[PDB]
Amino acid sequence: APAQQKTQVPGYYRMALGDFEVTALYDGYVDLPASLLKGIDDKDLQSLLARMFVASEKGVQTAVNAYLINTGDNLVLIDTGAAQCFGPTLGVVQTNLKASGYQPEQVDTVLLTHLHPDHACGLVNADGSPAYPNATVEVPQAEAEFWLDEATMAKAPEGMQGMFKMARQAVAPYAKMNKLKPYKTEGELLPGVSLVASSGHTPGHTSYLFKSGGQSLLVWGDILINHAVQFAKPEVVWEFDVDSDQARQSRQRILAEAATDKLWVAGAHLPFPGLGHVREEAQGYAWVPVEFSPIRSDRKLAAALE
Amino acid sequence: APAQQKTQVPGYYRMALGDFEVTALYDGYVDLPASLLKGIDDKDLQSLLARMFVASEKGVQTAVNAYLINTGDNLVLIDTGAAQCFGPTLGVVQTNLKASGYQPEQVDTVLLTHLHPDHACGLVNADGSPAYPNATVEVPQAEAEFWLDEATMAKAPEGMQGMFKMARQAVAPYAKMNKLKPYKTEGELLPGVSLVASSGHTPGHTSYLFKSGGQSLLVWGDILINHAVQFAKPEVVWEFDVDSDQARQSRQRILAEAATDKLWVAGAHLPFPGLGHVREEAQGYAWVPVEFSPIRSDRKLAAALEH
Ligand SMILES: [Zn+2]
Ligand SMILES: [Zn+2]
Ligand SMILES: [Zn+2]
Ligand SMILES: [Zn+2]
Repeated sequence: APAQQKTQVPGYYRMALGDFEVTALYDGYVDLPASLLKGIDDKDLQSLLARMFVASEKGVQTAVNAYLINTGDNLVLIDTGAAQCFGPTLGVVQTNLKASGYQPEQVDTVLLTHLHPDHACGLVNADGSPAYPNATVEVPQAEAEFWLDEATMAKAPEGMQGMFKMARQAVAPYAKMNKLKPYKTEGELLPGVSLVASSGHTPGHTSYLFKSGGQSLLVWGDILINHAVQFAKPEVVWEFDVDSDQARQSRQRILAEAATDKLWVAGAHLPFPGLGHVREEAQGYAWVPVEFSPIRSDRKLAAALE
Repeated sequence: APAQQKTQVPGYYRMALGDFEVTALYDGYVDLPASLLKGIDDKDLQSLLARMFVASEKGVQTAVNAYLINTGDNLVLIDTGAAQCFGPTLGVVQTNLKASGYQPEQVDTVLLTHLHPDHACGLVNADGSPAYPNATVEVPQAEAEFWLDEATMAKAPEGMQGMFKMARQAVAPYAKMNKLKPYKTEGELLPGVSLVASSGHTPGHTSYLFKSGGQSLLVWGDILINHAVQFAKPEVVWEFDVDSDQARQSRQRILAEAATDKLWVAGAHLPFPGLGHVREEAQGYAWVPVEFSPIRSDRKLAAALEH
């Protein structure tokens, strides 16, 4: 037989949301120890992982996703992956953006759910230049007043200090060209996009709601880190939630609303493309991923059946 | 904003199975009516579809998948898609095989789960030439004795005879160059592949079990058509099962075995890439799709070195 090709399909996936075009972008993966980075029983944890056929031991392989949304008026990127801040298994968001047929120069707006390295570090090329040189970076103010504050980094423990530095470094090239905007709760950023506060995981963690043609998409950030356990058991928390209790409360609220409104979700650490719906179950919730499809423009003729 | 790109990512997806390289190939989709093709209450049906966020009305959009497995000894393609036999929403298997980095000339074996047009028509190019010119086509004997038999075709319902013609046309160019091989329930065809009989959907319907490095993949064909209802209720039948009773039994058996032995499944009408596992639920079963991942060579090397 001939040589095995090996290479994986590129990490982009296209979906229509009304008139908006969504392109999910894969940053890569990180192996995360199931151990702690948790809040429940070891027997229950392994049982929940096994039923989703998720290997732990060597860690739970976890996706990192970003979302590119073309509304017609704006080309907006929601989160940016990790570049090389978390090692060589990540940082492929910009290459998947290009593979998907876009150019980073076309991005006019970057929305950050929060300033963790796996969301912000992709803002910057390896050589220090801004990855999206024409974009304005919108960061939640609470998120900015936390990670970008000098004393706060100093009164912080060593194992957390690097994340402060990476945040400062991710955002710096945009601050220097006056392209950094910390925003407050008021004023809806772009036509068709509104804010959904979801603090806890970080102090200003924010989810973004896109609406077009009667359809809704919540690009929710890090509401949840492990789909196999935290949908069934939302009470389970993550070691690196800055405030795990508040993060838990945001998740419980967002989970309930998403389930009852039946809106689309785009989740940064849900299996790529990270697009789908939340369904309420007997005890907790379940994740229902999109089924792979070309864009159904022909079906878009619900428009003539009005 | 610039113009929207609109185009979808190519329909191929790579997975490792032991030393084997699996490439799932998308053929496209077909909208199938939820009704008619079923065996339970309308209301219960819509409820099962709705809990998986599947729209019926305008019909259930259904994927058609084929599977390319590089065993090291062989490049074997399991099923081939529909070509243009079912219209322009299908027939993309070969272009996806090319996007995945292979060329159709490299395929030495084509395994067919059954001779339905969405599985066998991809065998022939638009010009009439064989799509896989160097390949031997392996078809289960019971499948050939049914679909390729003239008398059987003659006495068959008007609505079915098109499938008979399509089957014959699909297999014709390979039969001409003596590259058409009907095989019996016995004999193993290639190293690493075993037979799992699963008749019912058609009389010779056959599922293929690939085994490497302690891991197993069942390229199962059409034992199941709608993931949202037939995992949870496998007794629900499909209108085009030639023998629906027998199809139920094969489905029940195959699901039970897949769940207990934790086989990977490659499923022709499951949402692309159609790769994943079957889990036992309180009522019936559930489909657990593979998570998108590059091949973990590091993990595979580590496992081999440790023991
Ligand atoms: Zn985070
Ligand atoms: Zn994150
Ligand atoms: Zn069939
Ligand atoms: Zn079929």
